[PDB]
Amino acid sequence: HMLVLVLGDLHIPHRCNSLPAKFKKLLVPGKIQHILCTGNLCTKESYDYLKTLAGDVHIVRGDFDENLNYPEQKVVTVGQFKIGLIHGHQVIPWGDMASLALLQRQFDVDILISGHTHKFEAFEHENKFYINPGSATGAYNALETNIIPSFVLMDIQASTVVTYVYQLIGDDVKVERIEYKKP
Amino acid sequence: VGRFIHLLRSEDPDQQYLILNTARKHFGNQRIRFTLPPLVFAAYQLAFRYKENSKVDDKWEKKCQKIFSFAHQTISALIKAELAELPLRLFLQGALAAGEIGFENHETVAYEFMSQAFSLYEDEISDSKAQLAAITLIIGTFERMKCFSEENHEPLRTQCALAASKLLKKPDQGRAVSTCAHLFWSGRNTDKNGEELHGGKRVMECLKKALKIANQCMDPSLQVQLFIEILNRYIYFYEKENDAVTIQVLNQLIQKIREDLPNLESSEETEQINKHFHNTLEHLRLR
Ligand SMILES: NC(N)=N/N=C/c1cccc(/C=N/N=C(N)N)c1
Repeated sequence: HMLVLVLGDLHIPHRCNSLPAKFKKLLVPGKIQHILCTGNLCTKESYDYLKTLAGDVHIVRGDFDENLNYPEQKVVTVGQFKIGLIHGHQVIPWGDMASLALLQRQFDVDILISGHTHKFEAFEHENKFYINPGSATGAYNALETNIIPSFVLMDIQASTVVTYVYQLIGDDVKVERIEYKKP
Repeated sequence: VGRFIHLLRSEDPDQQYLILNTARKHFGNQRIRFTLPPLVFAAYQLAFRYKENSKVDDKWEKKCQKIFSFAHQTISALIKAELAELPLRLFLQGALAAGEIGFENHETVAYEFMSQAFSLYEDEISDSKAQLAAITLIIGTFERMKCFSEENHEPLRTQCALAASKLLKKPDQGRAVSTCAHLFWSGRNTDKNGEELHGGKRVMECLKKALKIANQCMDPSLQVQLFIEILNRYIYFYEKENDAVTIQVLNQLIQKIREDLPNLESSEETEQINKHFHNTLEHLRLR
C-alpha cells in the first residue's frame, strides 16, 4: 500500500564516488512515494539524485553535510505510524539501543530511523520499532571493517510494516524481511 | 572531482600510498574544500589496510605513522584555507582511526588529533549552534575510544566537561554536561584492560550539575523539558546498573516535574513535553 525508501551515509565524495551500479539499477523513479534519508550525502548533488526517485523527500543533517539547511531531526506521520528520523551522531553512545530508546520517548514515535554506524539494524524493543538502513554506498567507518552497502524499503500497510533490507554481498543483492505490528 | 581517488584501489597498499601522494601533490585554495577530504578518508582507509597486513608487513607500523602525518598535514592545509568545522571533524575521525589501529605511538597520534580538534573548537567555532554541534561530536568520538591510558584520558575527560560547562546558553550547557556523563561510564581506558570506567559516582555529579544548570533557566517550558531529559538520563544509568542512581533521586525528580508541569502555558510544545513525561512514566511502570 505505501512504499518508503530509507537510506543514508552515502558520504559522496568524502568516502565514496557513487552508489553501486546494482543499487542504482534497483532504484528507479515512479516506484517509491516517500524517501526518508538519515543524511551524510554529503552534497546537493546527492539530494538532486534523491529528488529524481520521488517527490516526497525528507532529510536530516549528518555530521559531514555541507547543507546546514537540513533539520537535526524530523517526525513524519505515514498512515498509522509516527516515524522519527535522526542521523545518530547525537545519540551517545553511538548506536546504543538504550540511548535510541530515550529518543523514542522524546519524539513519541512508533518507529525510529537512525544512521551513523554504517550497519543495518531492524529490531523491536518494548513494542517499538528501530531501523538503521546502513550506508547505501558501503562507506568507510573507523569502528567497523566489514561494511556492506545497504538500504531499506518499508511497505506500510494499515497497522503493519514489512521492512525489506537490501544488501550488496559480492555482486549479489540479498534481501531480508522483518515485520512489525503496532501494539 | 576528488571522488576520483575512490575509484583507485590497488591490491598492494604500498602502491595505494604512492597513488595518494601523487594525488595530493596534484592538488588554488577554493577547490580544496571538496578535493582534499577524500584524500584524508582514503589515507585512513589505507592505514586499516596496513593493520590487516600486520602479520606479513614488517614495516606496517612505520607506514601507519607516515599515513597519519600525511593526513595531519592535509587537514592543516584546509585550516590555512580558513575552514574550521570540517577540519575539526577530520581530526576527530583521525583520532578515531589511530585509536583503533595499535601501531607504535598510536596513542600519541590519537591525542594530537584530539588536541587539534579542541584547538579549532576554542579558536574558530563562533556560533552557539555550531559549538554545541562540535562539542557533541567531540564527546561522542572520545566516548568510543579505548586507546588512552588514564593519564591521557583524564585531561580529555575534564576538557570535555570544561567546554560543556562554558557554552553560553544554559540549556546547551545542561545538555552537553549531561552527555559527558557517558565518558565517566562507558568510556574506556587501557588501565582497566579496555573495560568501561563505570565511574558511577562521577556520572551522578554530571547529572547533578546539569540539574543545577536547568534550575537556572528562566524559560519554564525549557526548564521542565531539561528536567525530563535528565530524568531519562538517570533512567538510562539505572538500567545499566549504576548503583549510585537511587530511587530517591528518580522519585524526587519525577515529583518536581509533576509540580511544575501544570504551570506551563497550554500549547502544542507543552503537549509534547507532557507526552515525553507520560512516555517516561509508562516505560518505568510497564517496561
Ligand atoms: N569548514 C566548513 N565546511 N565550513 N566553515 C568553516 C568556518 C570558517 C570560519 C568560521 C566558521 C564558523 N562558523 N560558524 C558557523 N556558525 N558557520 C566556520
